[PDB]
Amino acid sequence: EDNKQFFGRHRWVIYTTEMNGKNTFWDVDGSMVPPEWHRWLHCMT
Amino acid sequence: TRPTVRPRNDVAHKQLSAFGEYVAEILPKYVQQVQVSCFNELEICIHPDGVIPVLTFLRDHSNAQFKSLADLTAVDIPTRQNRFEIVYNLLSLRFNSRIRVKTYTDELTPIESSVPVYKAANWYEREIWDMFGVFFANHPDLRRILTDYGFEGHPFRKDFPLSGYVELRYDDEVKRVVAEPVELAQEFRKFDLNSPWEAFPAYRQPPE
Amino acid sequence: KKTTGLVGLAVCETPHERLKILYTKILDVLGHIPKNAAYRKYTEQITNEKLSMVKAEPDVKKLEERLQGGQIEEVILQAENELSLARKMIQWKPWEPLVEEPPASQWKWPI
Amino acid sequence: IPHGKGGRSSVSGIVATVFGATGFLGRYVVNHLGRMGSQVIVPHRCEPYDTMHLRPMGDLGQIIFMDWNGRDKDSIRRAVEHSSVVINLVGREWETQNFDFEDVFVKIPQAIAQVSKEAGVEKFIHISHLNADIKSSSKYLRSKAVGEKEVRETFPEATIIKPAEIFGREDRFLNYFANIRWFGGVPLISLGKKTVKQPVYIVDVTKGIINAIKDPDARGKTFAFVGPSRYLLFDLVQYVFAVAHRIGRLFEISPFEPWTTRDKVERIHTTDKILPHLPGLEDLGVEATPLELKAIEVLRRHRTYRWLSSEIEDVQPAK
Amino acid sequence: EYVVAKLDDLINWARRSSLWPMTFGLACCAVEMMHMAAPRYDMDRFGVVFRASPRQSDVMIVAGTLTNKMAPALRKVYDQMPEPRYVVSMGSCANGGGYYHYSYSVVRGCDRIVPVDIYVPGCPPTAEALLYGILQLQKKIKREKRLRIWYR
Amino acid sequence: YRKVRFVGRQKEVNENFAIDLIAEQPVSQVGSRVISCDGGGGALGHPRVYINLDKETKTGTCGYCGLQFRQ
Amino acid sequence: HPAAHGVLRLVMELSGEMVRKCDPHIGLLHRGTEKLIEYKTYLQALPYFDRLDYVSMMCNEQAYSLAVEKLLNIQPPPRAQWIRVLFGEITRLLNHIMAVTTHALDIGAMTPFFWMFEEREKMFEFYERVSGARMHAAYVRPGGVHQDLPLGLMDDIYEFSKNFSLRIDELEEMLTNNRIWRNRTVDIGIVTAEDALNYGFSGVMLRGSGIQWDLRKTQPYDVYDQVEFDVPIGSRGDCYDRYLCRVEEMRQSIRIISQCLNKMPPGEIKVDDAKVSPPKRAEMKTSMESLIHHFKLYTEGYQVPPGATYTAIEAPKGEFGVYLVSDGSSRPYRCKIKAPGFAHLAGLDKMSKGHMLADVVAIIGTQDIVFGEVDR
Amino acid sequence: RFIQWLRNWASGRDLQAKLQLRYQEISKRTQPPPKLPVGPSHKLSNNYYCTRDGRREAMPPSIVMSSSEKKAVSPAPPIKRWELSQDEPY
Amino acid sequence: ITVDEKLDITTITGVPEEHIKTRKARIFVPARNNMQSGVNNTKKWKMEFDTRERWEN
Amino acid sequence: TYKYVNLREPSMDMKSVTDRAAQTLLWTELIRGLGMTLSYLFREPATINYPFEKGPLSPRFRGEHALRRYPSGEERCIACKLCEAVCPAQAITIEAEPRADGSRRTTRYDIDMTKCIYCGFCQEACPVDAIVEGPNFEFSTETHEELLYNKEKLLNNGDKWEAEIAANIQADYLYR
Amino acid sequence: TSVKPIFSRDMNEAKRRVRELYRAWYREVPNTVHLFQLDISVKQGRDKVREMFKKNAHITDPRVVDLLVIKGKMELEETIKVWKQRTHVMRFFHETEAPRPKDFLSKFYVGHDP
Ligand SMILES: NC(=O)c1ccc[n+]([C@@H]2O[C@H](COP(=O)([O-])OP(=O)(O)OC[C@H]3O[C@@H](n4cnc5c(N)ncnc54)[C@H](OP(=O)(O)O)[C@@H]3O)[C@@H](O)[C@H]2O)c1
Ligand code: SF4
Ligand code: SF4
Ligand code: SF4
Ligand SMILES: [Zn+2]
Repeated sequence: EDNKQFFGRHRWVIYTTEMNGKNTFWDVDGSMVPPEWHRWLHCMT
Repeated sequence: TRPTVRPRNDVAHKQLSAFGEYVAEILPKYVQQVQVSCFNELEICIHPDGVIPVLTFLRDHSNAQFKSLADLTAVDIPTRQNRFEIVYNLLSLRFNSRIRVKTYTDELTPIESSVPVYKAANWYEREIWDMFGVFFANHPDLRRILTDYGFEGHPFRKDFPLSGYVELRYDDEVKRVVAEPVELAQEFRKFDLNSPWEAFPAYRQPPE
Repeated sequence: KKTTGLVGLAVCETPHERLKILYTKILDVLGHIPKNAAYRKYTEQITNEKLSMVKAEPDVKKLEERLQGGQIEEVILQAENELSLARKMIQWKPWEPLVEEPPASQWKWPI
Repeated sequence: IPHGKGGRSSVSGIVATVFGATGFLGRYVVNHLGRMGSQVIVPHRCEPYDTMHLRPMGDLGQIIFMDWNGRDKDSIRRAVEHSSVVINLVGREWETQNFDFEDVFVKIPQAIAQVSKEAGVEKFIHISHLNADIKSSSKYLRSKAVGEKEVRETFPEATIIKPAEIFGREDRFLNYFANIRWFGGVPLISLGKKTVKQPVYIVDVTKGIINAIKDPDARGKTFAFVGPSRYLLFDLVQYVFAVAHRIGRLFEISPFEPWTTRDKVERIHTTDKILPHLPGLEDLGVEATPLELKAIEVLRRHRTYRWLSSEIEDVQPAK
Repeated sequence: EYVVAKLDDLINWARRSSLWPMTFGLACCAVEMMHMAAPRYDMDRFGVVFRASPRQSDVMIVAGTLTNKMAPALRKVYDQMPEPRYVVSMGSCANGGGYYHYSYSVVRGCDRIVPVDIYVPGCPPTAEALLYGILQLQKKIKREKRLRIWYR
Repeated sequence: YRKVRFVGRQKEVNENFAIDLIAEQPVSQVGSRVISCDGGGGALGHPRVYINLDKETKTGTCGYCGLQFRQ
Repeated sequence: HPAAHGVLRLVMELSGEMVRKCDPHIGLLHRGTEKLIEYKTYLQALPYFDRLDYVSMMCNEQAYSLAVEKLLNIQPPPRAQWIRVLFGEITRLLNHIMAVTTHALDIGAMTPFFWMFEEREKMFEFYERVSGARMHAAYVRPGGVHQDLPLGLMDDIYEFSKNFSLRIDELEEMLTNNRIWRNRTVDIGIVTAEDALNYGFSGVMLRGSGIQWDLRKTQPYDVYDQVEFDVPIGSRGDCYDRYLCRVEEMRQSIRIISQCLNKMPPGEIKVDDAKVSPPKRAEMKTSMESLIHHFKLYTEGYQVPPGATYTAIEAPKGEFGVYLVSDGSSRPYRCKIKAPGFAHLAGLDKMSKGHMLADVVAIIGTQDIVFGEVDR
Repeated sequence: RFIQWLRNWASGRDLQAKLQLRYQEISKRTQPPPKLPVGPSHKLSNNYYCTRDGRREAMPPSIVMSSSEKKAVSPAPPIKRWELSQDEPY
Repeated sequence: ITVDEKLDITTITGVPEEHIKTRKARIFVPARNNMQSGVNNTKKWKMEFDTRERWEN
Repeated sequence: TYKYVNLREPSMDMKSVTDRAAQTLLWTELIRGLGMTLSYLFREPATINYPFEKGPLSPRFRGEHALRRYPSGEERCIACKLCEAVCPAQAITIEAEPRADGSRRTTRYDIDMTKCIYCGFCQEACPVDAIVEGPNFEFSTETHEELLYNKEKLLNNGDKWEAEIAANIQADYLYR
Repeated sequence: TSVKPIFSRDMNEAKRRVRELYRAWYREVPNTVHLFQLDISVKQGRDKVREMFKKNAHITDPRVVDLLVIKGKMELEETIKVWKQRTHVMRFFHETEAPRPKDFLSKFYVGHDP
C-alpha cells in the first residue's frame, strides 16, 4: 500500500506462483484474490 | 388537505374554463364535446370531418395561435363501435397553454391528413400507418417506418400477441438467414394483479 | 435597428402604415361573412380595439405594448395570415349547426 | 418420446451419435438434426477451432463435444453408452504419413463395432460407395470393400448405405475439376468412354438418412442411391467449363494436402453402375433431384454475374 | 517434436499480441466501452489497439441489441473477417436479450447468428469486468496448430 | 439418458447440507409463556413473532427461524 | 462505421457533388417498447425509461415520476426536490460533454474526446456512491428518491465542482478561436424560418436561432423557481451559434449546482403516506401494519385513478413527454413517449440541400441524436 | 525545476487544480453511523389519515358540451419579455 | 360527398396466418376467486382462447 | 432572462485590422493556440494497471448473486415468492415443496444471468433478508449453457464469501 | 354504409386497378433475379405471383379490395429498387421449413391436435 501519494493506483497487489493448479508466473487472471481483499483492494472500506 | 398533497389553483382552472368556452361557440359544425381536465388542461372532441379546419382555425389567429405540434399519437380501443382514437396536441407559444384534439375514427374510414397545415406531422403519420393501419388520405410519402419488411400485423394493437409469429434464426443449409415458426424457451408467465373491492368511489360507473 | 430578433424576418421597412392597411384590408373581407356567425362578432371586436390603439401614434416601441404581439415585423405577421384564414372561412361553413352526433357512448372513458 | 412442433427446441426422442461430422458429408447431416432437435453427441478428433461453425445448430444443450483418438478403445466407449442410433462416416482420401490406411477401414469401424454393439445400441449405420468392388481396383476403392466385408461380420443387420457420387456445395468431387486453371485441361485419359457417373445431390443423401433414422424396419436392408437424370456424358467436363467460363491444416500452409499423382486420377473413373435391384433411394423416400437446376450455384468464377445458361445433355444413351 | 511444437510458442503468441477489434456500438453498452478507451482503464497499449476497418480486424465485439433489421447486416460483416477470427459478445442483450427477450422485434440471443466465444454478463459491464473478459480470451489461446499436422 | 452432460465436467454440487443442520443446536429453554425471536440479531433476520411454548414438545422454530426453540 | 457506431442507414441521391435529396431509415433498433409496458406495473416498468436515452440517467425518470405524481395528487417532500435538481442539473454536464466531443471526433479532432472523458470518470463515481451502480440507476421513484445519500458527497461534489471551470476553459482554446474548426462550422445548415417552428422543434435548434423560450422558467417543475440563472441565446441561425449554447449552458449549470448546495433542508425523502412509498426495513420488521403495505405494494402495484395526462421537461437536447393513459388498475394502458429525433431529424432534408456531402456529417452532430430515443 | 516553469509559459498556469486528485486534499472516508429522522406527520393523536389524504380526488370537471359580449379572452395573459441579465450580456 | 351506401359483411383477412379456422374463441364472465369476497372482478365480459401443449425444456 | 453570444461587430478601424491581419497571415493563433495547450504532456498519466491495481467501488455495488444463511446454517430463504414477482425481467423461477421437517423451503431456484437486468429489486423485496447482490464482477464464462444458475451454485457462490458481504450490509442497512 | 371510399367507387374502377399492378409484377419478375444475384429459374418467380392473386377472390365488398391495393402498390417501391438485401425477398419461398402432414392419419402419430 503506497505512501498515500496516489489514488486509484495506490493499492497495488503482487501475484507469485500457482495458487491452485496454475503455471509459473505467465498466467495471472486477477480472480485469484482472497474474498477479504475485495473489501480492501477496491477501496470499498 | 395536508402536506404531500398537490395544491391546486383556481386561476388557470377559471381561465382555461373561460377560454375554450368559445371554441365551441364559433365553430359549432365540428366540435361536439369539450371538457376541462382537472389538472388545468383542455380536451376538445372533434368529428373527423373537422380534422383540417379546426386545426386551420387554430393554426393562425390573434386569440389562439397554437403554433407548435408537440405530439400526435393514437390509441386503439376495442368495445367502442369505432375502434381507434386519434389525439392531437398543440402549444400556444405566445400564451403558455395546451389543448388536445381528440378525433375518433375507424379502420376503413380514412382521415384527411394534416400534412399541409403542419409540416411536423410528416413522420408522425407514416408511423401510425405502420402501427395500427389507419390510412391517412393524400399523404405525400407513405412508407414503412420502424417495422421489418415482413411484418403484416400492425403490432401495437390488441390483436397482435406480444411475441411475434416469425422468430428468426440462421442455418448453413444454404447461406441465408431464414425465418421459422415462433419457438420460445419459456412460457412468459401471465400474473394476475387485479384485486377486488372497488377502491375508487368517485369514478364509479352507473349501477345498471 | 437592423436585427429583427427572430432570424428569418427582415426590417423592410415602414411601421404604422403597413399595419393600418392590413387591418382594413380584412375589414372589407370581414363584412362579407353572412352575419349570424359568432366569428364576425369577435373578430370585428379584436381589430377595432387594435387599430384604435395603432392609428396613429409614435413611437415604434409604444405600439409593441398595448397590442401584445412580438416585435413590430412579427406584429405584422399575426394579422398578415388572419386574412388567409378569413377568405377560407367563407368556403366551409362553421356557422351552420352540428352534423353527425357520435353514437351516444363513445366519450365515456372508464369503459 | 416426441413433443410439439419439430421446428426447433423440441425433444423428438432420438439421441444420435455422429462420428466424423467435420467434412463435407458429415457436417451437412448434423444441420438437419439441429432442426428437429435431439442430443446429437458429436465427438471430434483434434480440432478446437475448426468445429466452431457447428455450434449455432444445436439449440441449447442439444449438441456436446468430446475428444477421441480412434484407435484407443474406451475413448469411443464413453460416448456410445447413452445413445439410440449411431451412424459412422469416418475415413478420408489418401494414406497419411503417420497412419497405415489398411485397417483404418477394418479395425476402426470395428473399434466402434466393439462393446458399443454390446452396450445396447441399435440402428448402427456404416457407409459404402457405388464403386467399391473387390476386383483389382483400387488401393482406396478396394480396402473399402474390406470395410464392406470384414466389418459386416459384426452387426449382422445395419442398413449400411451405398450412396452414389455426390455433387454439393463445399465438396471435392466436382471441385477437383474447374480448379485446373493450369497449363492444360487434360481429361482422363483423353477419352469420354464411361463418363459419367451418377452425381446425386448432397441434400438427398442427408435426406435419406433422416428418413431412415426412424424408418422403421430398415435394418440389414442395404440401400443404393439413385442419381440424377440420367446417366451423363463426357460433356460434363465441357459443361463445367460452360457456365464457369474457363481445415485445421497448419499456420502458413500445409505442404502436403495434394492432388495425388497416384490412384486418385483413376479413383473416380472406374464407374461400375452396380445392381439396380438395390431398393435403394426412392423407396427411402422421397427425393429425386436433377443436376441442371443446382448446377449454377456451386460453380463460381470471375464473371460472377453473366451466365446466359443454355447448356444441356440429351440423356445420354443407355438411359 | 520439440522443434515443431516450439514454433506455436510464437505464432500463438503473435496471434495474441495485437488484437484489432471491430465493435458494434448499438445501444447503452457502447458508451461503457468508450470509457475503456478513455485513459483511466486505458484499452489501447495494454496490447490491443482500438477500432479498425472490417477487412483488417481479428476479434469483433458485439454490444447493444440485435433486432430483426440488423440480423443480415451482422452475418454479412462476419463473413469478410479472416480465418483466425473470434467473437466476443458483451452486454446482457447479446446473451439472450436482456429484457426485450419477449417482444416481437428482437433476435433472442445473438448466438443464433454467429458462434460466440466469451460471454460477458451485466447491464453495462463496468469496463472492469471487460478487461477481465478479454484477459480470459488471451488465456483461451493455449491451442496449437502443431501436433495436428504432426499427429495425423 | 440425462447424465451425459457432465462427462468430464466434475458435476459441481453442494457439499454441506442444511436439510437437517437444525439438530446440533442446544435448543434453548426459558421457563416462561411466550418468547420473541427476531433471530440473527436486531434489524436483520426474520421479523419478530411471538410463539406459545406450552405443549409437546417445543415452540416450532418460529416458522421462519429454523433453530429448534423450546422451554 | 462510426457514424453513430453502426446505425442510421440513409440513402443519398447526390446531385453531382451536392446532395439535394436525403431520406434516412430508422427501425434498426426498435425492440418493441410501447407494446411491452402494457404488461407491467408502474414501479416495475420504470427501468425501461432509463434505457430510452443512453446518457441522460436522472433526466429520464424525472419525467416519468412527475407524470405519475400528477395522476396521484401527491407532491414530493421538500428534501426530495433539492436532490432531483442536484442530479437533474448534473446530467446536463454529461449530455453536453458528449455532444461537444463526439461531434468533434466525427470532424476529426482527437484529444478533446480523451481530454474530457479522463475527467468525466470523476462523475460516474458519483452515481455509484449514491444509488449503487454505474450508469443506469433505478433511483428516482414516483414518490421521490429511493434512499438517502451517504455521509459525504458535499466535500466531494464541492472539491469537484470548484475545479470544473478550468476544464471548460480548455475547450474555449481548442475550438472557439480556432480557425479550421470555425471554417468547418460557420453558416452551415441555416434553418431559421418559421418552418423551423412549423416542424415542431424543441430547444437548441430553436433558441440558438432566434426564439427565446424554454420550459424551465415559463413552467415550473419543483422547487426550481428558487434558483437564478440566464438562458443563452444565439444571434444568427447556424451550427456554430447553436454550438455556443452547449458551451455556455455548461457554465450556467455550475451556477445552479453551487446555488443548490446551500439550500437543502434536512428532512424526509419518501412520500409519507405509505400507499406510494414502501416503508423502512426497520419498520416492516416490528409492526404489523407495515407488511400489508410492504407485501401488497410488491405483489400488485399502486392504484391510480383514471384519466389521461401529458407533460414535458427540458431534456438536455429537447423535450421528453409522456402521454400516459391510465385505466384505473395496477397495469397501465398506453404510454406514448415524445422524444426528439422526430422533429430534429425530419428537418434534415430541408437543412441539407445545397451543401456538400462532407457538410452532412457536420450537420448531424449538432442535433445530438441518440438512438433508442428515435423509438418515440 | 526546468520542467516546472515550462508548464507555466504554456496554456496559462494553474498548479492547484491538477487533473488527478491522487495527491492531497482528497477525502479519505467518513466515520459516524448515520441516523435518519422520520418527520412529516409520522406521530400520533393529531397526525392521522382522512386528513392526510394523498388520493381520492374527483373526476375532471366537464364544461357545457353537446347532447355574450365576451372580450375575446386569451387562455392566459401573454408573455412579458425578459431582461438581459447583467453579468456580461455580450 | 360520395357516401356510396350499400351493405356487405365486414370480414378482414391476411393479418394472422392459419389460426383463423383452427381456434375457437371463448367469451365468459369471470366469477369470484372464492377464497375472498370482493366482487370487482366481475362486471366485464372477457374473451380467452384455447390451451395447447406445454412440454418440458 | 437573456444572454447574447457571438453578437458583436468588428472594430473596423486602422489599428485593429493589423491586429487581425497579423493573425491570418503570420499565425499568432494556431501556435499560441495549440502548440502550447497540447504540450502540456508533462502531467502524470492516470492509468489503472489492471491485473494488479484495481479501481474504486462503493459498498452498495451491484453484481454477482448470492444466498446467505444464518449462524449455524438454515438456508435463510423461506420461499415466500416476492423476489420472483418484482423481477421486471422474469428471471427467477422458484418451485417450493413442504420439506419433511415441516418448515417450507425451495426445491429449485433459477436465476438467469442473461435476463438479469441488474435492478436491485430482488435485494430489497425480501423480508427475511436473504438474496443479496454480492460485490464481485468476476464473470466471463464461455458457454450459454453455463450462465443459467441453479440453487446449489448460488449457495457455493454465496459461501465463497460472507466476510465480504456482511461487511457491506452492516454499513448500509441504516439508510434503508 | 356511410363512409367515403379510398380510391374506387363500386366494383369496376377497383377491378381494373388490380389488373393494372399485375402487369407491373409480371414485368418485374425477371429483373430481380439478376438484380440481387439469386440463382433460380425465372418461371418460379412468375408462378408465385399468379399463385398470390387468386388467394383473395372471396371478397364481396369495395374498399377492402382497395386496402390490398395499397399493400400491393407499396411493395414495388422496395422490390423494384434495392432496399431488401437478398433475404427479405426469399422469405416467400419456404425452402427450410419442413412439410406439414395436412392429412388426418399423419397428424395422429405426431402432435396433439394441431
Ligand atoms: N459416399 C461418397 O460418395 C464418398 C466420397 C468420398 C469419400 N467418402 C468417404 O465417406 C466419408 C465421407 O467423408 P467426407 O465427404 O466428409 O470427407 P472427409 O474429409 O474424409 O471427412 C471425414 C472426417 O473424417 C476425419 N478423419 C480422417 N481420418 C480420421 C481418423 N483416423 N480418425 C478420426 N477422424 C478421421 C477427417 O479429418 P479429422 O480427423 O480432422 O476430423 C474428416 O473430418 C469418408 O469416410 C470418406 O473417406 C465417401
Ligand atoms: S440492456 Fe444492457 S446492453 Fe441493452 S441497452 Fe441496456 S445496458 Fe445496454
Ligand atoms: S429470498 Fe425472500 S423473496 Fe427470495 S425466495 Fe427467499 S424468502 Fe422468498
Ligand atoms: S437484479 Fe433485478 S432483474 Fe436481476 S434477478 Fe434481481 S430483481 Fe430480477
Ligand atoms: Zn426466530
